[PDB]
Amino acid sequence: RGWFDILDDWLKRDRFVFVGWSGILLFPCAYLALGGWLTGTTFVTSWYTHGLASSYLEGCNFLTVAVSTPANSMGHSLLLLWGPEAQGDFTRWCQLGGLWTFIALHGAFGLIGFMLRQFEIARLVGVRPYNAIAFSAPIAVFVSVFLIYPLGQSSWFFAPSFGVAAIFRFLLFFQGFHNWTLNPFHMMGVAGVLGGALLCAIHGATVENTLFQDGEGASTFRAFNPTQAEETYSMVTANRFWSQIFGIAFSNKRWLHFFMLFVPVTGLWMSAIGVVGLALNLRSYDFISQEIRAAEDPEFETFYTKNLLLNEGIRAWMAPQDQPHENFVFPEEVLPRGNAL
Amino acid sequence: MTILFQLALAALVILSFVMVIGVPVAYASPQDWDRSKQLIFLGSGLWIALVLVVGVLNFFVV
Amino acid sequence: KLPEAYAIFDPLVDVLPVIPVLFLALAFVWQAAVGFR
Amino acid sequence: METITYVFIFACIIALFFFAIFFREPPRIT
Amino acid sequence: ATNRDQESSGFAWWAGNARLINLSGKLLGAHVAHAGLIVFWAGAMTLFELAHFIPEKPMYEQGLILIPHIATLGWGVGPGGEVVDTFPFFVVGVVHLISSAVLGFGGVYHAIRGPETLEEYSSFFGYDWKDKNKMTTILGFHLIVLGIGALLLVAKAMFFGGLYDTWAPGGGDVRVITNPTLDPRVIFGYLLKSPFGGEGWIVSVNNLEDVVGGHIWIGLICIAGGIWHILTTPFGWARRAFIWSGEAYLSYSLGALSMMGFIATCFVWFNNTVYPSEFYGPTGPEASQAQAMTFLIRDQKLGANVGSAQGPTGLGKYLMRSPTGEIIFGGETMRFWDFRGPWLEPLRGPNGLDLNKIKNDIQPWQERRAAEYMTHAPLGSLNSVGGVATEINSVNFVSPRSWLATSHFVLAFFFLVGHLWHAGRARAAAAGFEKGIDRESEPVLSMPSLD
Amino acid sequence: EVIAQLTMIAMIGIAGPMIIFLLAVRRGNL
Amino acid sequence: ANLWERFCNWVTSTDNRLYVGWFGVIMIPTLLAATICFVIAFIAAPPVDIDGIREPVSGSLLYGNNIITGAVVPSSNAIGLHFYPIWEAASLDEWLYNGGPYQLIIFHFLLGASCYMGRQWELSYRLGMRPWICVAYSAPLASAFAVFLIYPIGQGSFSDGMPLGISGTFNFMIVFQAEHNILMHPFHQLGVAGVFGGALFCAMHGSLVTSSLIRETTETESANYGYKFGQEEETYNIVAAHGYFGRLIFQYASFNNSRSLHFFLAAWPVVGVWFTALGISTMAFNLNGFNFNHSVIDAKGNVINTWADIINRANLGMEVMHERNAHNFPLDLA
Amino acid sequence: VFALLFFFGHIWHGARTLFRDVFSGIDPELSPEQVEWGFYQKVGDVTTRR
Amino acid sequence: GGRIPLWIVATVAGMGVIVIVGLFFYGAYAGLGSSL
Amino acid sequence: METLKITVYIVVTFFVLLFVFGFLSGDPARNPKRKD
Ligand code: CLA
Ligand code: CLA
Ligand code: CLA
Ligand code: CLA
Ligand SMILES: CC1=C(/C=C/C(C)=C/C=C/C(C)=C/C=C/C=C(C)/C=C/C=C(C)/C=C/C2=C(C)CCCC2(C)C)C(C)(C)CCC1
Ligand SMILES: CC1=C(/C=C/C(C)=C/C=C/C(C)=C/C=C/C=C(C)/C=C/C=C(C)/C=C/C2=C(C)CCCC2(C)C)C(C)(C)CCC1
Ligand SMILES: CC1=C(/C=C/C(C)=C/C=C/C(C)=C/C=C/C=C(C)/C=C/C=C(C)/C=C/C2=C(C)CCCC2(C)C)C(C)(C)CCC1
Ligand SMILES: CC1=C(/C=C/C(C)=C/C=C/C(C)=C/C=C/C=C(C)/C=C/C=C(C)/C=C/C2=C(C)CCCC2(C)C)C(C)(C)CCC1
Ligand code: OEX
Ligand SMILES: [Cl-]
Ligand SMILES: [Cl-]
Ligand SMILES: [Fe+2]
Repeated sequence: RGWFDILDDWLKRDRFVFVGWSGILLFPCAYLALGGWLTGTTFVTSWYTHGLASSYLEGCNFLTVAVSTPANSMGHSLLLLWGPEAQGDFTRWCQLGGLWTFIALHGAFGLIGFMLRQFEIARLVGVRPYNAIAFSAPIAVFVSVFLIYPLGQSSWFFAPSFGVAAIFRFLLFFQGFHNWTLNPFHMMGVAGVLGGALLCAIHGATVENTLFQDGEGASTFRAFNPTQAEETYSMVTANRFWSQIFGIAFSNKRWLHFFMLFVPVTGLWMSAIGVVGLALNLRSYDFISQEIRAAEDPEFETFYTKNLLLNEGIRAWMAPQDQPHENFVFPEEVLPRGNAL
Repeated sequence: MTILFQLALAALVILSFVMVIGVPVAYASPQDWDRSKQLIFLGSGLWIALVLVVGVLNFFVV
Repeated sequence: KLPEAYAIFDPLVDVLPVIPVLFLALAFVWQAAVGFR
Repeated sequence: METITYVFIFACIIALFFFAIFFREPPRIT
Repeated sequence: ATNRDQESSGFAWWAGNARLINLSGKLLGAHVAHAGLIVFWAGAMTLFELAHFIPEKPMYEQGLILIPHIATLGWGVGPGGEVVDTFPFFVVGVVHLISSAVLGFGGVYHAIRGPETLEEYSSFFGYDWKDKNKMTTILGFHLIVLGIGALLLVAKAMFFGGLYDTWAPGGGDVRVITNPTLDPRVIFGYLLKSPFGGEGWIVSVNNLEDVVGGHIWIGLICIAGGIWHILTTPFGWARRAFIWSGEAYLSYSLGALSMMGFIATCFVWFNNTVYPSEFYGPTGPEASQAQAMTFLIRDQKLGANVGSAQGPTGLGKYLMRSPTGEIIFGGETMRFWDFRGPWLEPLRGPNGLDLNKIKNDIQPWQERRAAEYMTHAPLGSLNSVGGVATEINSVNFVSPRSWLATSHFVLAFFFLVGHLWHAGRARAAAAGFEKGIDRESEPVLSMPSLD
Repeated sequence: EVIAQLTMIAMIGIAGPMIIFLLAVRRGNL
Repeated sequence: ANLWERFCNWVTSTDNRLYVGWFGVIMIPTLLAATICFVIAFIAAPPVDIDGIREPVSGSLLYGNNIITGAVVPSSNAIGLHFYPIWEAASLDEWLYNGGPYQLIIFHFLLGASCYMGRQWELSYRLGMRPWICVAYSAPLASAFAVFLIYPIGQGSFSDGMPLGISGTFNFMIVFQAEHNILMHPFHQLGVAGVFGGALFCAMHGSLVTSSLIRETTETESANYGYKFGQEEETYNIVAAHGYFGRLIFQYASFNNSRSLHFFLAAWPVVGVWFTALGISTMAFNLNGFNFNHSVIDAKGNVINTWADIINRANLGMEVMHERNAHNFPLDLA
Repeated sequence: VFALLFFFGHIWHGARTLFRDVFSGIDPELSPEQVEWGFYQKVGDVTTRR
Repeated sequence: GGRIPLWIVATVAGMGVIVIVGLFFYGAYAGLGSSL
Repeated sequence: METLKITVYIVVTFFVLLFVFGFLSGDPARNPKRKD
């Protein structure tokens, strides 16, 4: 009975909130990403890095607060509180963007912690760790979007900032500069997210509407005993319903629930891959053949060309304020504009 | 009678407030079904009368 | 505005429209009182 | 050539639907 | 413990009102108490609007939806829709609020203290949902009440002051209606109109004679149908077609209300006769047409020959032809050429807008209305920033037409869901499998394999 | 003022809970 | 029996490989018409003057599109909301120029899909099932009504309905954002909670059932072969899954009622998609997203931009460029 | 892209190494005592009962 | 230990949250962030 | 064009009458449990 074994005993005591060894990574880093976001949206500005107000203290609301990314001029600095930018000055760290890397790095380690926790608890209880495996897709999104994407660009300035309206701006930036909707990796991701919502809804509705009558009550929730041996709904009737409604139907309960893991998990992975390409400006921006025809044939128009006109308006109308460090000065006469508007 | 109007009308308001609470409480205690079935009557009569009072006095102040 | 006769009740008038939704909340106070039987 | 390709692939999918419905492995209650 | 818990009623707390299905007296209470809430809100809300009302401001800058309904019936308003006496608004307000208390009282009496079930107290008031005869009788009585109410509108229009008539000569005014339309070729012609562009089904009704006449027909139809159902019981084809149960009746009505919610949505969005723009603001089409007029007027004043001005696309800048030839306003507003309104029709001749009238007869009051309406187009944000989505904060305005259309679409949609919910449930309950599939007798197990 | 409006709704608002409260004390018929 | 009753038993028969039903009697023709027209149009329709300004957009593969850029193009703004059947055209050529196929497809399709919802109810009643699958389909169906019908009603033209095309869908989204700030609209935010949450809970429930499969097979066979269609016993230990998932969060954040769990799975995405459907349907009447443009100002009254103002800068780039030849007057009011 | 995919390979074969015993499924005679709360002072360790 | 009934702490907690959020919505029209 | 219009009115009408009469032909009784 060494000290390591006694510490293992206590970390894996059955308690309201399980700790484990993974907890030594998870709880400090989760709490600090959380605490840091809350602190920064309550109290901290983006005035020196973005020219923006970003806290309740400045009179932002929940939609418009953010912990904003650091100034372009920091590059990919780790922005340590003791590092050469902030020199240990807490106040000036907040003002240069330190909380963004503070959250982004603690959050990345908290995510590692959470997955390790899934493995840890799964091993202790005796179950296969497919929940851990599925959680790989959130990790891949978070790592490609918040770390890889800016690392291929000039600086952390172009990562997402942590706020509601800040993320919308991200969204729209990606449309106007990257044409991200046209990217087949994002399409695949869309299909896996919508498809996963589809599956979620259709599975829950199917089961709720093929319950066996296992109690006399009009509320059907009390007629389920978790220890019971028997399926609580009819697979057989469900399969006939969908075979006749939709033409095919699941017959295998295990395949069905594996399919449910697979769809949304694979979708997020695919979109991750597309974003890695966008780190490099490796976009699916154009269709060359369309551009060659369009340029020679002023009467050739498609929805693809219409959307690019939109992209061009987004870029010109949003760049000076969105990328202030560039000092873009666009006289009115160069702003792209249709008639009247 | 600008002060007699506001008298009636605050009486009316006060008596609405007393009955908003009293009428449902009275109704759900069977210990005083008969202690209080006269009070809802008196209250109800009182109430309708004030509405009438305030309805005629309105036309001498408004 | 209300007729000057009624002006003093302006702030009571200002709050009365929200009263129907308190009925809805009040059913939840009620059911919690009876333990959601 | 590209129009033919798109329609070809679309047409293979519709035929797949037909086989997948009417020539599925019948689910048997075993 | 008469129902009132899950064990005895078979229903959980979150389905608690379903414990009332066969407790006619407590149910009567729940309905009357609820009627009290409706009538309370009509009272409290009107008084609130009056307290907040500034007569110098247009009603539509003030977030009012009920006062505009009263003014439409000709109370409180004069020429142009100007407010001339607020006392009637106060009256409508107070009388509903007082009335709400008597309803309240009778609701809580019946819900808490009255008989839980009415059928042993009284055979006229008690009812079994499966009594097809009692159900058409009650249906019959409420039909009669509704017929009476349609005729109270007629009374108001012919015998007690008339109605506000945005189309009245000289910019609109309260007007007594003396020759309602009884020709059923007009009245039911409205019902057979296509609901599509340029027709608009019953939403196209654009004069108060048609409005008052249709409500004479509805009054009598409802009165006649009421008698019919009081004196009859349902025929065999109807007995076999319907589910006869409380929930089924509920679901039929939810279907109906949902249909009506969507119609009202479109009424307040398109119709500028019974929702006068003086009171509710311009319609979306009206505002869009009003902008083309405004810049027509501006430019023509500067010297522009607006009939011959070719725009960038080759279509006319200010005027073009609709697909059937009518002269209409150009620009994107080409889609709204079906619009009609009292500020615009004076410029209309047999081929659409008349260029001679445009060149010679635009009055300053039309220029004013057109500028008023362009700047009160019904666009705005959920926090009532008026304008297009990109406008800066400044103008605190969302059109009551937006508020009334959006709210009633949301309700109509959810009431459709309610319909499907209770319709499907009432079907399965009546056949007896709403609580689940019976394991000993699973129908599908008795059916041949599909393949 | 606003203090007026708030005292009305404070009073109106405690009205409902107080009924439930009285009927529980008086062991009434909730 | 009689001929009518022979037909009636066939229509409503539970023995047909695809169930027909009375809703099916309407669904099948309208869906077939919609599908056939859509396929021919996507491949071969000539260009459509969507915006009514004699500027035809080319949508079909034969006129220079691929799978991504191609579309059936919405009908002309000149038509607005007018009904434009084939027989109102003077020629098919006219009908093609003005976007007639869009109307035909969407009307037959909305009608077919509504009957698809009712047909889900119908067969559930013949099979002895509970009735509410159709209520779940009502969420996507309602979303289709929003983009094909309701939004064009409120704006006065099917030309502003959603194009039947991959890129045309994106055109629609971008311009919606310009004109309504849908990102700032809480009903759309609820749509995202609904669909992100739906996928989250989809992965979750799959991963947790899959993690707690009872050993019924060797390492060389698919584990799927341990479930046999129609088997009476369950193939996973929900008690084990609750014990995993209760400990991962806490005990009471975890379901152990399967019925409660699967109802949550139903409700979350269906409610969320209802809200986003309603979001499109109320922005149809120009009740738009929160507008916080120039909402923060300093003590002098300089505007202190927030992230909302940066969004507005992008919205204005969409606004001034969309339908660039179509506005002659300075406000884009519909 | 390959580094990121290979991360998934790492998690996959990592999990199979450490969970080889239950890869085909969990124990068909698992006890409710090991997974329900409170019964063992230490999770998944039966020697700690009560 | 267990004396104050649950329904009462809920109501009080509930009114308390209503007030704090009501205040936040008030502030959206007053002072900072009101656009005025 | 007139001939296509007539043909479609007849087709649509035929199918709508099927739908209506079909559901009037005792549809509630066509379920696996209770024939009312
Ligand atoms: C709230 C109003 C209301 C309600 C709920 C009912 C309910 C009922 N009525 Mg009553 N009815 C009413 C008002 C109402 N009625 C009024 C005001 C009148 C006066 C005209 C009548 C006259 C009347 C008669 C004469 C009869 C009924 C019958 C019935 C029963 C069957 C209805 C039916 O099959 O649905 C309608 C379902 C159908 C399948 C009919 C065809 C529907 C098609 C598809 C729609 C289009 C036709 C439509 C009827 C009108 C077209 C208008 C057009 C110009 C647009 C049912 C109990 C029947 C009964 O059993 O008598 C006791 C009966 O014979 N009612
Ligand atoms: C699970 C715990 C955990 C983890 C992973 C992190 C991780 C991090 N923190 Mg956070 N932090 C934590 C807890 C944690 N913190 C806590 C509890 C607080 C509050 C006190 C903070 C407060 C905080 C601040 C204020 C900041 C960080 C920062 C950082 C980053 C840089 C850390 C660094 O440079 O360390 C360097 C130090 C080490 C790696 C530790 C040295 C380890 C050993 C002992 C070295 C010697 C080895 C020896 C030779 C052999 C020994 C063998 C053995 C048998 C004895 C990184 C993302 C910075 C950041 O986010 O900036 C953007 C930053 O400014 N942290
Ligand atoms: C319009 C709203 C509305 C209405 C009218 C009703 C009405 C009713 N409900 Mg339903 N209910 C509702 C909403 C509503 N409910 C909601 C939202 C829920 C979900 C929480 C429920 C959940 C629910 C359950 C779980 C049950 C009911 C039951 C009942 C019935 C008996 C209640 C009882 O015994 O009270 C007992 C309560 C009291 C005595 C407390 C006080 C009650 C009164 C009404 C206070 C109102 C005071 C008010 C200011 C009046 C004074 C003004 C006057 C001077 C004019 C009653 C007919 C019960 C039933 O079916 O009985 C068999 C039942 O078991 N309801
Ligand atoms: C839908 C409405 C409705 C219905 C159907 C009933 C039905 C009933 N009530 Mg209830 N009640 C209601 C509303 C309703 N009440 C309201 C609003 C109140 C508040 C005052 C009450 C207060 C109340 C009490 C206090 C009592 C009843 C009792 C009764 C029973 C016998 C009443 C009787 O025969 O009077 C006979 C009535 C008449 C012969 C006609 C006079 C009634 C009024 C004045 C007629 C007005 C007609 C008017 C034009 C209708 C439109 C009004 C408005 C909406 C436009 C019966 C089951 C009694 C009971 O069951 O006790 C055991 C009882 O004691 N009710
Ligand atoms: C960062 C940092 C740090 C840390 C910090 C911390 C740890 C923090 C924490 C913090 C926290 C921890 C906070 C919290 C906050 C909270 C809040 C702010 C909340 C709010 C809430 C709300 C407002 C909600 C409400 C609601 C709604 C809205 C609806 C429903 C109902 C309810 C009630 C739920 C240190 C020191 C290291 C230093 C460095 C930096
Ligand atoms: C059953 C029930 C329920 C419900 C309830 C209800 C809904 C009730 C109703 C109630 C009602 C419905 C009530 C009413 C009331 C009313 C009142 C009480 C009134 C009064 C008035 C007055 C007194 C006036 C005065 C004035 C004038 C005259 C002028 C101006 C100013 C003023 C406003 C001051 C609940 C859910 C809770 C629960 C369960 C049971
Ligand atoms: C006032 C007015 C007017 C008039 C109105 C009218 C004259 C109305 C009529 C109305 C009507 C006359 C309506 C009707 C209704 C109908 C309905 C809405 C129906 C429905 C039905 C159902 C729902 C059925 C179902 C079914 C089937 C189909 C099969 C078998 C089974 C069942 C039964 C389920 C006008 C516009 C001139 C102007 C303004 C004002
Ligand atoms: C007209 C008038 C009147 C009347 C009034 C009335 C009629 C009132 C009522 C009132 C009411 C009717 C109120 C109520 C209240 C309520 C409340 C305030 C509640 C709340 C709630 C809560 C807070 C909740 C919570 C909870 C629970 C309990 C459980 C679950 C969870 C939760 C958290 C949700 C008077 C006399 C003034 C005079 C003047 C005029
Ligand atoms: O078409 Mn399609 O989009 Ca609704 O706003 Mn006006 O219009 Mn046109 O511009 Mn922007
Ligand atoms: Cl565009
Ligand atoms: Cl224009
Ligand atoms: Fe499941």
